[PDB]
Amino acid sequence: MPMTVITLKNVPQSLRGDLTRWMQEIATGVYVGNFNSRIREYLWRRVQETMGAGEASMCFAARNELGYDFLTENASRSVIDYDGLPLIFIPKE
Amino acid sequence: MPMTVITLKNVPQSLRGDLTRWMQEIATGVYVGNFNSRIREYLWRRVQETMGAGEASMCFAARNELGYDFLTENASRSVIDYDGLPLIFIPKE
Amino acid sequence: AGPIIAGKSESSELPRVEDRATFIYIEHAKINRVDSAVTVAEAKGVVRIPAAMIGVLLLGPGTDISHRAVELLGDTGTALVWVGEQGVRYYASGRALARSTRFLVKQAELVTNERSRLRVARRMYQMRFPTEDVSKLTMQQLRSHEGARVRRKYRELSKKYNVPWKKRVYNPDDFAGGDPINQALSAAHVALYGLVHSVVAALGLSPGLGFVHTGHDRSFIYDVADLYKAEITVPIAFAVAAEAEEGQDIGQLARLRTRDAFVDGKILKRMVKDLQTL
Amino acid sequence: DRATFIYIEHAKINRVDSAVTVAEAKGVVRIPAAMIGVLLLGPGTDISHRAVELLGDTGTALVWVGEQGVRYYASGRALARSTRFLVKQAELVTNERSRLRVARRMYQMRFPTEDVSKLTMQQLRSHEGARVRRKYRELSKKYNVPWKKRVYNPDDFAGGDPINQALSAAHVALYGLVHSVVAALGLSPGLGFVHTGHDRSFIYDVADLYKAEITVPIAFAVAAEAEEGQDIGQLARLRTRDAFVDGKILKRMVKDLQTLLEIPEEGQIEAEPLSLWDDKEKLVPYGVNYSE
Amino acid sequence: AGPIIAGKSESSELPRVEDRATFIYIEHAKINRVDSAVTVAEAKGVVRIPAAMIGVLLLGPGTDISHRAVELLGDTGTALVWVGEQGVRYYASGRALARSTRFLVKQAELVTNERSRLRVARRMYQMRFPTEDVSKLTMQQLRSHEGARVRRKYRELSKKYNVPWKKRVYNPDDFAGGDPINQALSAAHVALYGLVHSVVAALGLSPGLGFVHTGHDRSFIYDVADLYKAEITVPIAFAVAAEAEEGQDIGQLARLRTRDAFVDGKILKRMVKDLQTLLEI
Amino acid sequence: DRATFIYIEHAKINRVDSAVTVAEAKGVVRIPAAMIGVLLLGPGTDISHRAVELLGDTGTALVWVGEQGVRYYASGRALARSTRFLVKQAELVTNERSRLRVARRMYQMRDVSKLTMQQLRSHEGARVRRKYRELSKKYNVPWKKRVYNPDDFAGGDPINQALSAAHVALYGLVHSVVAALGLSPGLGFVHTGHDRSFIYDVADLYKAEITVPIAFAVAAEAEEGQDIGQLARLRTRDAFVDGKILKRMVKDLQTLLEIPEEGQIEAEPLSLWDDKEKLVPYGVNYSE
DNA sequence: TGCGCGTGGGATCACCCCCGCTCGTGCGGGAAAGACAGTAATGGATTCC
DNA sequence: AGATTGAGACCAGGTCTCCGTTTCATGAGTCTTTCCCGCACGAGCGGGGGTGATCCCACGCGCA
DNA sequence: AAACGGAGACCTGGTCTCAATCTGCGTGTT
DNA sequence: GGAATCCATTACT
Repeated sequence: MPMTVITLKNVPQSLRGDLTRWMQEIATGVYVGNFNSRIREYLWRRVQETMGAGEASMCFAARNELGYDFLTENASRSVIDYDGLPLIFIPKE
Repeated sequence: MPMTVITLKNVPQSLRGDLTRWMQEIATGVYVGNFNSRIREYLWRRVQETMGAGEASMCFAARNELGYDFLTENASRSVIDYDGLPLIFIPKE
Repeated sequence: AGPIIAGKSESSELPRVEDRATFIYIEHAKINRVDSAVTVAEAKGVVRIPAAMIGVLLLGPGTDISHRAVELLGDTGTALVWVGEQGVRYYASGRALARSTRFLVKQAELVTNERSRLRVARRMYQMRFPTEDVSKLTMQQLRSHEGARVRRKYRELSKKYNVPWKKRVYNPDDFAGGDPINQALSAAHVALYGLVHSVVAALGLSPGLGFVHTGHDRSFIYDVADLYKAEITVPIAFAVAAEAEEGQDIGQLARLRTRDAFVDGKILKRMVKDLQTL
Repeated sequence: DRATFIYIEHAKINRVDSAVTVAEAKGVVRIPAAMIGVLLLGPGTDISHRAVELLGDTGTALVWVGEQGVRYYASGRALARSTRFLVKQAELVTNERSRLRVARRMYQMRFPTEDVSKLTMQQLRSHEGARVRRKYRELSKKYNVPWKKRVYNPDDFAGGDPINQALSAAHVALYGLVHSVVAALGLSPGLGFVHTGHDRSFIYDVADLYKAEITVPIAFAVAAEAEEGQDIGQLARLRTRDAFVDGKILKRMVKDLQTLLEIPEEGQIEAEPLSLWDDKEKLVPYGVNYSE
Repeated sequence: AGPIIAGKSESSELPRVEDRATFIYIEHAKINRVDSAVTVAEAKGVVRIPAAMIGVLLLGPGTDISHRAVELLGDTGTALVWVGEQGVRYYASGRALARSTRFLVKQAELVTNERSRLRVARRMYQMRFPTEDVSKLTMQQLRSHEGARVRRKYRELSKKYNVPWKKRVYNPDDFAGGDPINQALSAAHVALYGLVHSVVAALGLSPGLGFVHTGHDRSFIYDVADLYKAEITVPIAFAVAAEAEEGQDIGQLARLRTRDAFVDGKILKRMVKDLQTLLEI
Repeated sequence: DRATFIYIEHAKINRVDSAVTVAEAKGVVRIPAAMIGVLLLGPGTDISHRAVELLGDTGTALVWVGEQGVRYYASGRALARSTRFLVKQAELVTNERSRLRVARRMYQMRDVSKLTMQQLRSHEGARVRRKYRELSKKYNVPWKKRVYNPDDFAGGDPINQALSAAHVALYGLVHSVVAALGLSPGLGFVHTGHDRSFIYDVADLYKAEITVPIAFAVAAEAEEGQDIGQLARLRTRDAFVDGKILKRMVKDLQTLLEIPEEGQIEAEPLSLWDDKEKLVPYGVNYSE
């Protein structure tokens, strides 16, 4: 049964404690838990609308040989699809 | 294959890149991948000794209701069980 | 959907009732809501409860719970039970998770009709003992049958594990006892009592519409719990006490094994099907 | 057969020897547990486990509500652990003959002077839609608030008419206490007579007995007294909760619920909405201790 | 075990050949190792390839790779293959992934015996075409008969998917990749060519030991790859040629389609499962 | 029959028209690729894909090694797209009659016509035992015995660590050499059952002549208070700089495989910054 | 303003989608002994201090 | 009183640069057999979940 | 010509503390 | 009787 991890940075403290009802806090700004497809999709909407100006990314199991895919919003670490693979991209200044 | 996630902080930069060969880096000190039981144990064994003076905690699919469990060493947040349930404990400073 | 606000969520956001964990046991700590988070502040630190994946929460002696914490927990659908010593003390539930009342309205029709109550009681008993035939049997001699069989089940299990008895049958009201078996029975039982209370409120079924028991607002949960206590919580309750040694927390050992019993027995998926056919 | 709907806010409560204590900023009081019928727990309150065990055995109904019961949050068991009202509700709702009886009864309070006990449901709901148009129109001209038609959107609270936003907020404000008494009395909120199919269905039917007397007069008044750019959701709650301060409305629901359930007059209990500092002189002669 | 250091790990700590991804295409980037990690660096930024689960790390045009990068990749066991236009160009590999040379020595027995070579060479065909009998067909006829069959499959394609066909069977040595149709099939072809080389070095097999292709050290690769040459990638890549639009790069989307064909066809599972049967283990 | 072994380190390689362009700090080197067979790419080197484009055309083999082969990392194709050498290795290993002949030939390279495989193996243990005894007295060092932990190198005798460090250098060099030639390290004659079985068989030729004296030498001058694997590595680095070892080894492989003298290929090292006078007449432009 | 329904609107009874498929096997992987043709260290047979 | 927000202090971890130091992490004198560890496929395979349809008032409103 | 370890050095971003504030998140005959 | 020596006595590579 699928697993999902969510990471955050520079987000309002109201939301940081909010996912503690759905996730746990292994480390600062790092939340992890187990959902299905429907619950995970709905919650990703919540962190999308309430984060305001901040950093939000998540990992969830997918239908690719890597076994997971990436969804990012206002993220410094973007995601680039190398012909069907999610790889973390880090822009350099 | 079940998912796994690793967190790190205050760790020598040699390890911070070495683990990226296995699990990509979505955010600072966060790594995600889909591993079986054997592979994950050896990687955790690798972080066991080369962590230096820092924090390393890991999560993976388990056989309880929440479906995951935690292992921590030299960690700011210990992991405590409430009648067989893994919950994150943040000690009072 | 509309705007999303921290501390409030729809039923669709919350997980399905039988896909969550069973219970947690919290003592000597203060439950508060900080930064829209249900938190348990013990003597040495604080923990965060994933209320979305939690069925029922328990409160033991020497604990404090804040007003904001109650409504935050109630929103998630996790009911509250004050698990003091000598058994259950008090209940607490929030808004029903289920939007519709089709389950509830059907329960009202069945419970108010004497022949329907007879038929439902026939269905309730045969889940406990499918072998027996109860085609022609009424309410008065029912209570004799379950009471005797529960006592017989209690006796044979006691000798199988060699535990002393005071020839008492467990009820959550007016209970007592200093012998370790007394609280071992209570601690294992109360998790079942808490679990059924949470799920019955989540499905929208009122706890006062009992069939076997009647005379209090929690009659229904008692009747449903009667169906599963003999099968599940009693064997561990005796087992853990016999296995436990002197100078040890029996409850921690007791509650730990009951959680495994809830898992392998598929109790959550089973009873919701059982409530579906009742 | 007297129930105390005592309200607690901005205080800590615990247990000392055998009676619950309150640790409000004003002082410390030692109300006996026997006197407590229902604790309307409001904002800024914590509950100790030792207090609950002293409250569980006495059958007290612990309900978590908003400021002066403006909203409903959660509750425990019914008062005195009884359920005779609930089982009465189930019996009176399963059959149409009593359903006909009670449904016409509610409209009787809706129209105290007009007899509609013979009108069917279709005519009852039809004439129910007639009165709501008049009341909106009559109050619109009284407060000089322009009224067009009840227009709103549950998915869009912000994008609503100021009269409508106040009206929606006022109903929700009343929905709080009327659901609190239902849980306090142990009635099933799901089992509604006119409205059916929602867990609050019984709540709307009972609340409609007071919507035309409290919420709508308040909502129209708030709409007139409101400047542009100021949110009225808090205003409507604050204005409504002022009417709940005295608690005179609270007794009305307690009496009405017995009337709808046809409870015998001897069995019709009446609640007394006490308050700590509002009735200090009234509590002391019974044996309550007040310490600064 | 002993101390574990960055960049060095036993084969046990590393996923088996089956549990790894297929490949990644790279173009116009520098492969440098920083903080003991392979880092493909482009103009905009850097991407950290998770080498541990990479079948073969394809390398395209206009790219530079350092020295420690190859060592780190070789430790992981991922093969390195240099590809551009007009076909594949170069191959590379690490030391190995399996410490047992049982597969290699068994292959050595099979190749030397002329009788054994004919037995296995015929057995290529019924894995390619299970509906035909090659029990009495000689080695010389194998080259000609399979040479016509590979052409027949392409000829069937041309009238099927409604797109012109140049009538050029893929020869990786100086291939003609002018028309956009050719690069689509070649880029698809090199994807398995890298994959075939990736597993062979992982299992200890030597590419030099030839079965039907002879004369070059990549003979075994050209034979194992020929087993799945037309079954999986050719229909998928040629169907991509049918669904061709203007204004986009054909290679990227064609490579993506080959990926989906590979995961749908379970090529990684099928290929090694064959080699176990092919060695009579 | 001409094979070029070129070592490049601390440099960078590109392509302009048809020749590799070494961009080492000294200057720019323009070696044509039409006569290059091996690129012993050392530590800290950068190769361009365009350079790899040409090397495939000429059959040139690429090998990535440490300090001129002190350790082996990766390789590529073989010399001039030739697999005949590996084919003969496969033929020589299947039938035990061929296997016994080359195995006996390996021992005599270090009476042999009657010793069998187990008989040969015992003598090699006997001769290697005497060799340790001889050098222990020759270098006046206290060698107790070869005791080693494969998974614990830090805890061990300095002499034992010296031999372990010295030996592992040798296998890297031969593995780099054998991979370029197109053979397979798995197919071993005496040693069998490992991916480097052929490596440990061939490397036994030069353990006594080269590595063992080096390990004993560094141990003799070893001072307590520092690691010696680094010291042994450097003492092998300079020994491998000359390249006469590689010349001997390539000939030995041809002899071990019974390669005809006419078909035997001669390989020589090419130091770009040390053999400038030789490379200029062949068409090389040198810049500073 | 009296009177209801034109668009919904999502749970829910139940419809068709899914693999159904989880224990044993047996196929490979271990790791530790255990061989295999040799010395080295040392003690009883033999003879001498 | 409890919880949220905001402003402000505060400081540990991350990241960047600069300087210095390396080209590295280290087995097999010898392979064979055998006791622990395996995890994908073989045999008959029906319990779930996604969702069309629709009720009956919500949004809005037309004639009366 | 890479590439990593040690010593800053600087920064954001997370965390704690102290006023100020509100009691809380809005559908139910149009 | 025991030491020195040889070959068994025992055992290392």
